Amino acid sequence: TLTDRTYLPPLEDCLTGRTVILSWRLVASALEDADLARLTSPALSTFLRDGFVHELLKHPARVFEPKDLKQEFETKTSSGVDTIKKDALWLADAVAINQVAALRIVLIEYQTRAHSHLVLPLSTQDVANIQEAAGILSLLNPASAVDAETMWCDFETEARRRERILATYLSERRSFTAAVDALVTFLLHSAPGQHKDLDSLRRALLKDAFAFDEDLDVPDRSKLLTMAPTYMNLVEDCIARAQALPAKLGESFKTEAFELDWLRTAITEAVHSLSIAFQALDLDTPYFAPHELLSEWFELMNSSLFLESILGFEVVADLAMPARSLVSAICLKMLNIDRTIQFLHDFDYPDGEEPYLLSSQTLNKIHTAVTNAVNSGVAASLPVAFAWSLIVHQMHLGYQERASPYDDFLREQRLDNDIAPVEQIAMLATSRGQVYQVMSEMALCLGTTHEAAFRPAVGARARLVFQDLLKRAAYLIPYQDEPVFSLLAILATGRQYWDVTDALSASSLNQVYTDMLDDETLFTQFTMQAINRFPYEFNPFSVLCRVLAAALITNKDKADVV
Amino acid sequence: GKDLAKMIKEINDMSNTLSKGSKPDDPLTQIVRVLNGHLAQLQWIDTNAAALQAKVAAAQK
Amino acid sequence: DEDELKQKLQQIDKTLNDPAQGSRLEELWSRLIVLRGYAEDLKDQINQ
Amino acid sequence: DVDTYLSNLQTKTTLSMIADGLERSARDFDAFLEENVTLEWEAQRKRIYQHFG
Amino acid sequence: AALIDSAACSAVPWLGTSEKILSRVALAIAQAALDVYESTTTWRFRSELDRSILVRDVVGLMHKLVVHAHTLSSHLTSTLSPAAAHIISSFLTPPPSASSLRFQPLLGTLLVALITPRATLYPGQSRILAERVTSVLAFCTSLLRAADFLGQTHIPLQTHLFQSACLLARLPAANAVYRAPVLELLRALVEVAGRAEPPSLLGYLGSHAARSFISLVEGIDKPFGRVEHAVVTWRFFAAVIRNRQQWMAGCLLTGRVGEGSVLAAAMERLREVKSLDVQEAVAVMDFVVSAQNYWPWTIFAVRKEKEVVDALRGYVRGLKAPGMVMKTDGAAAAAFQARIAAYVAETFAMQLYHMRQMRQAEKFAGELVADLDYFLREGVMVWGYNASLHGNFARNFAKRFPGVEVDDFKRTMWLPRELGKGYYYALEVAEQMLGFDAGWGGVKQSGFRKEMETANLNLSLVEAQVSLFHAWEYLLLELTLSLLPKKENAAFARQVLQVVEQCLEANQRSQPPENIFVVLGHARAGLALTLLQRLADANQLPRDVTHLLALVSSAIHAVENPFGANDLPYFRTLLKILFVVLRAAKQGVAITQQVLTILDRVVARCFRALAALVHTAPEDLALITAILQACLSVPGIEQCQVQVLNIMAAHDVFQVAVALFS
Repeated sequence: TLTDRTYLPPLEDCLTGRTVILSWRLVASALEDADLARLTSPALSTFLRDGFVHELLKHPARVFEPKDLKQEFETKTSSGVDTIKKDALWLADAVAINQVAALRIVLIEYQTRAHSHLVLPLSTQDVANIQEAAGILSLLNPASAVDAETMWCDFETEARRRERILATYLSERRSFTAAVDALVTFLLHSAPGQHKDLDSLRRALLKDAFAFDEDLDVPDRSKLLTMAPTYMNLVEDCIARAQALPAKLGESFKTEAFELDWLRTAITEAVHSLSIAFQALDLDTPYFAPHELLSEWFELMNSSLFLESILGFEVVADLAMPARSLVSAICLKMLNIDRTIQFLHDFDYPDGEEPYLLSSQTLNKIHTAVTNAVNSGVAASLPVAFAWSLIVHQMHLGYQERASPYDDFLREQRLDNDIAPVEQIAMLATSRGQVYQVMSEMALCLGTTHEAAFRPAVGARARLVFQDLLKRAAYLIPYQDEPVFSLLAILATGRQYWDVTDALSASSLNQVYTDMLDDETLFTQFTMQAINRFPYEFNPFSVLCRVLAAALITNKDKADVV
Repeated sequence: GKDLAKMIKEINDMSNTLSKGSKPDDPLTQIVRVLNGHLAQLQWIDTNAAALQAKVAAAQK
Repeated sequence: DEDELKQKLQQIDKTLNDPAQGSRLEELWSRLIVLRGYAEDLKDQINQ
Repeated sequence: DVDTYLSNLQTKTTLSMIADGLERSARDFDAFLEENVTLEWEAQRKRIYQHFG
Repeated sequence: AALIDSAACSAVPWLGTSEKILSRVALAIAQAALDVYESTTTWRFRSELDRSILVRDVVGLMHKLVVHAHTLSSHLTSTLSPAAAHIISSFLTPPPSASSLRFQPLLGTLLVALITPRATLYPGQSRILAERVTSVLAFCTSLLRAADFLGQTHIPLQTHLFQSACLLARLPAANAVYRAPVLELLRALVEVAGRAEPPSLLGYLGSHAARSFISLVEGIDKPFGRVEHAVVTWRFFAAVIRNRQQWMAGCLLTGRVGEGSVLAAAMERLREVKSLDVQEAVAVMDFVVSAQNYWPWTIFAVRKEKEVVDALRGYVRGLKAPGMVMKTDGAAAAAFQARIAAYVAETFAMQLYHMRQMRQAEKFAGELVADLDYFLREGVMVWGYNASLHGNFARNFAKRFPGVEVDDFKRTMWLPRELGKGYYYALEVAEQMLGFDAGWGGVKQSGFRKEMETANLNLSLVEAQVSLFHAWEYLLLELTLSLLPKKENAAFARQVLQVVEQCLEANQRSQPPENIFVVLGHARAGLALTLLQRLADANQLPRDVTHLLALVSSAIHAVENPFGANDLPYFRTLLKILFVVLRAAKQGVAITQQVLTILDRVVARCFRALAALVHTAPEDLALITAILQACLSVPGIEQCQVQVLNIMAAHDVFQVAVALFS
């Protein structure tokens, strides 16, 4: 009893305009800006409160999995419809999406023709007016500018219409990904002191989709923890489409601009999937993730070269840098260096989930993937490789004291007698502080400042893996200026003075900060040493005090620490 | 030109209907119109005659 | 002699393709519709 | 009907035409007062005509 | 910016300062900010985000400086007055040599915004660019309002603002957030184009671009349906229609009748006013009136073709609209309901005038007269001013704030006054100006904030009552001519007499202030004057002057006798009112004792005053003569002639009459 009425209203409303379908662009904008009115609007409220949208956002693959919905398509297109149906059929034949999704995208593009036309190059009269205003400032393109008549006559053509439809399809894919990501973010890390309507909507959406009830002493995370593989599997199709464009698509449309747009869309979709996975993982921080999923994920990354094949181009650097940072973040998250070391040193069973530590095959796969990544000569694998090297360095010693399953791994790839490869990898990673520099860059692209690529909460929860890595790595490599500047660039991110506000947020966002005063490893090694090295080493203590005073303004329990 | 004509027509419609709109078949708007015609023609005569008068000054060399 | 032709053409074309000149008509039309409604109302009022 | 309405229409705010009712009233009141004072003079003369007998 | 914000709080920590010092510092800061704004168009930044943040900051500073100067007209805004004045003189009438140096930054910002690609990542840069665009738009709006004020006939910035709107027409396509601010700016440009044909906007926008912008904006926030962006788009549409814009108005009303035009949705919203938010209903009705008064032939035609859905809803609203809504659940909704009723009455009156011009107003008027109950309840009666609480608040504010007065928070008419809690008192600034010391916040949401909000709501209600007064005045004036035949005379005469009595009672009861609202003297007298005029022309009065004349006599006694003062129109209209009243009485004993007061104390005193002043006068003397003539005709005087001989002989009027005759 889950229909697409609210999801895909009747075509008569879309055509007559009596009800504009809530495209994913508007939902993504409303979830990104956190607007109260829009989020509490009746239309969007009914759209999100529907179980159909919940099932769709919990299974995005089904939204574009190739299926045979000819009957539904014919029933919807029956009772300017001929052109709409023709475009929908052409898109469904070109791309593997279903006919319903193609029809919906075509309807959305039809309703959004005004924007697609206004985002086009301006006319000649406009360029003349701009030149008259100007009496630097040369962001025009008069060599290709044309009049409005020839711009409109070319807009109504068939090739241009199909190109605009494909561009709108890619934009709607990106908007759906961003919208579901922001929705998961707002539902998991909801900020306190929000309007009553927002809290009620959050509770309703949770109880309807994942049965996550705050009044229950133990909510049902099952349906929320099952969102990691749902996107880790879709990343496969994302990279497959990135490395190969649709074959059924006409060759005339496969131009340089179209290829670049497709690559950027695939990279954005992969980044959003990785972010959703990282969120679903950090939702359960202390417990381990199912090793059956990490095995396949590490095999995927091994095969794809950590998405370096699609990101190897020089025209996607702005999207590659954040993509590589998020890949490293999710790798360090699923690695759980902190919990892994706790288990290796404590030997007590967590009971939350079985880790990959009991499977030698997963260890072999991870080791060969790290080896291939380091041999390929890629920087994105620097922090992941370093971390893995540390883990192996702790497993070696664990074996020396016992001289059980991990022993199989340690003896399978000839890693028991010699420790040369991991040591050389760590040496190369620490040489010239390349690992620290790349970690600082990732934190900058995964921070809270305006330079960050994601929302403030996203970066706040992403810096946790790097902070834990520095925590467990601090007692191994000695205190030195490079790790300190790295941690400073991580925690502070390089924000300005006016980027400090007393806006109370969720405790989760403040976790990454309070951990400095919660865990003894990050308290007696960085904070105490930073205080002791003053005013001799002024920048670390100064930046630490600055970030602490900026983050603990509302925290009355730690307001007098600075 | 066409649009301008449409405009003028509409203006005429509004003025005529506003001034009188309970007998559009009446002799007033008739006299008005014919009399306007005469005005225009008289203007033409005046202007062109003035032009010819000006043209004679050239021969007065 | 083509230059002279396109010069004249450019001049007249430039004279036509102006914001103000084109705008005046549009402004005029609404400016007329105002009087249209006003007159029709005042007419209906004094339609006795 | 609509044709004649659009033909005899004037480009001007409607709230100004209805306002003319005030002017018209101010111009009618004068004649109305003159009729009052004439029917009054008349009445007076009548009552005098009934006083003499 | 922080220094200017701190100086804005001139109602207070500050040991070692003075007005002159702060004024000089503010002037220097303004000069430095203007120099930075003029020089930023030449620096080469490593990235665009730095220049964007700089432009945002300087624009926000200039906007906060401009708004603070015109938001109030008291001395509180004198510390930053030389600075605001400087910035305005430099951004409204700059020299022709450096005129483009101050405008190129805004053009470059708009260009960078209209050609920035859409990206799901980097939300910081996105929000910074959005705030920069909103600040630039607010600054443009502030400059336009400043130019509109102070009487600026030649605005050289309008030529550049037109070509900036040329880009702002496409800018919203990149981000929906810009849809409201952009429209606001456009509305302010149109307002400056009204009080100044204007430059054709279609020449700058373009046919295709203009049609695309219209098709994008015609749907008022359809996917969400918010109230703020709705009122914004309705005020924008009303302003665009009110001005000389004709191409855009036609394309927005017709839609290329109306099938996808703004009106097709405005009717859909009007047919659900019973449940729609009253706040948006006011803006919708304002748009309807703006489209009717300037483009009636289309709006009225479409409404008559679809009157079956609008007249029924109007009747429903009228019948179930109580008069005294304060006592019931709701205090701020009273002003909104009054404004909605006033707009509905105005629209009904306009359509009735159009129908009368078309000779089709009989049945509609006969059906509408049965819906005037809310008018009879809360129409001409403006006694809901409640001067008691206003005076109490004024005294309480003058006792706690000796330096700052309650009248100091009066708006300078810089921005269109909202019909909310900030109609007269500037609450948006007061919240940050008086919230520094204890007393503004108050326990349990008490103190001066709630009282100021209630006073603003009462003032908005009074304004809505005045609007309804004008609307019902026009409606009844046209109905008196419409309902000339001998039918429905009973209810008609009852309503007219009730209106006259309410007006005469309000003329005696507590009056509103003259500095806030318009003087009512001579504004509501001609209404009853013409009403009684037409009712006498119809000769359908119940000769019930025994009580109606008492209010007129009390008014004439308590008017201070301004026979020849500046209040000459008021005296003349009162004289005409009493003339028509005593004439109606003549058509009808207990009347003579009640009408001898005018013959003894009124006519003689006014005649003596006129004779003494004349040593203007002709018409007043003729009116007094007509009054006496029509008053000496009442039947009750033909027997009390004995009793009146002495009162008429006591003043010796014959001597002064013969003297003036000489």
